[PDB]
Amino acid sequence: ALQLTQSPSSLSASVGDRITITCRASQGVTSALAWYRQKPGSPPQLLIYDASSLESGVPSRFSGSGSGTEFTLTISTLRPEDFATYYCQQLHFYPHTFGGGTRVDVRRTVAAPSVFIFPPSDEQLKSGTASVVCLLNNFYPREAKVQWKVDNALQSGNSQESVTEQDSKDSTYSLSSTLTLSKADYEKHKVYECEVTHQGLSSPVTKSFNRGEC
Amino acid sequence: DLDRWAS
Amino acid sequence: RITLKESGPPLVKPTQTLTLTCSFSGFSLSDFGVGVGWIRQPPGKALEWLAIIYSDDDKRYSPSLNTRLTITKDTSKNQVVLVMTRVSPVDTATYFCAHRRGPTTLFGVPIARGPVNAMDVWGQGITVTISSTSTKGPSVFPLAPGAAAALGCLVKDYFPEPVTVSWNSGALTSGVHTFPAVLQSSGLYSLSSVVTVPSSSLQTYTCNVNHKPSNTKVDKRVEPKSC
Repeated sequence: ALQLTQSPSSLSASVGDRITITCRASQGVTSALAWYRQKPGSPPQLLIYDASSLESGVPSRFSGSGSGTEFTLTISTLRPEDFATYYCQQLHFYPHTFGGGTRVDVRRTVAAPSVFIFPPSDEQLKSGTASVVCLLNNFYPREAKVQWKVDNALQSGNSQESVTEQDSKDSTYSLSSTLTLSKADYEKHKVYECEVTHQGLSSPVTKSFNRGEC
Repeated sequence: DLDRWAS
Repeated sequence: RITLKESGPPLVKPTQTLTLTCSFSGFSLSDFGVGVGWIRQPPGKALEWLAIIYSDDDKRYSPSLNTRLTITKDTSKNQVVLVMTRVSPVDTATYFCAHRRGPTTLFGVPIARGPVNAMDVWGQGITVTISSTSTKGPSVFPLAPGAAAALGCLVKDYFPEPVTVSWNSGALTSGVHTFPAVLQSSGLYSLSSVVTVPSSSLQTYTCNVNHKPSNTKVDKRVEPKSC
């Protein structure tokens, strides 16, 4: 079906800035497009309907323009409540698609993550499972890539990660990634490595340990 | 198909 | 003033059928051209359109979910119901219903269609978790180690959300990061809580974990191993 692509997917800014988010459709949707702002924990809120009409009760700093395949939302003077995720929605064709969203967060200077690797506890091992956790602490911007390697084999499909919300004092994020293996598989290898790529790191940093080394 | 109010 | 609110089960098991109800006030589904739609949002993901129904009773569904969705209305009760069959874990999401305006009329004559281009009022959303799991308390394991040091606790295999974690009975707050839990393929949640301190403080560190659902409280003191 019809594709709606938002750009950028993520954007950093400060109070008072002017930002503009754009949304492009794969086929023309005339003026049937709406913009929403969604704050964490709340439902999306309508800002602009029919590509450019200002929804009633919505502050005038919000503006929408465009028609056909290209639309833009601009917030002229960013306020603290605007740090949020924005979505565009097409209503010309069924299904009524939503774009992927664009996250707007507090800009701060670039900060590389402090990385730490934790081996599984002997207590967990006795239960038969092995969790290897990697922590990326206080970094910025949000995008970071974690790659697990076991005896140099690239791992895939056996890890999960979660990211904290932007810190209200730091403006940084933290990320936890868990590699999970059976105790048996765990025992069949030695070098457990967490490789981290991030804008603040000149090149990838790797933190690792050799299993059973004591 | 076209939205209910399209065209 | 238009308001909508979603209701239904917070927890549902795979293969089961999920029935969600949207009860609203401020408009009638008998008003001209009005619509009520459903949109969902898996945790951390984008909004996804599901279906919509209009007062003249036309219905439309997401093509990807068409076979599992039924939307219906009960005009006299001011409710719209969405039934999703055969749910699986990927259906865990926050589900929202929303109002869609019909064209503006002048002396009962449609004169403006621009107002239909948006879903203008939304309900708060209802969180639905799809897992076969039964209530279960977490196993708590230690996570042990600019010149900052890090340690923590891995709160593993519990259900359902939420769990609370604090450090040193609430006295340790600076440098604490408790991450959002991930729903594992097993259907149980897992989360880590860590804390960063001056590489010298290694002071004592104990995480206090509490999973109300299963009556499981645990305090786990964590230290820099090696006996």
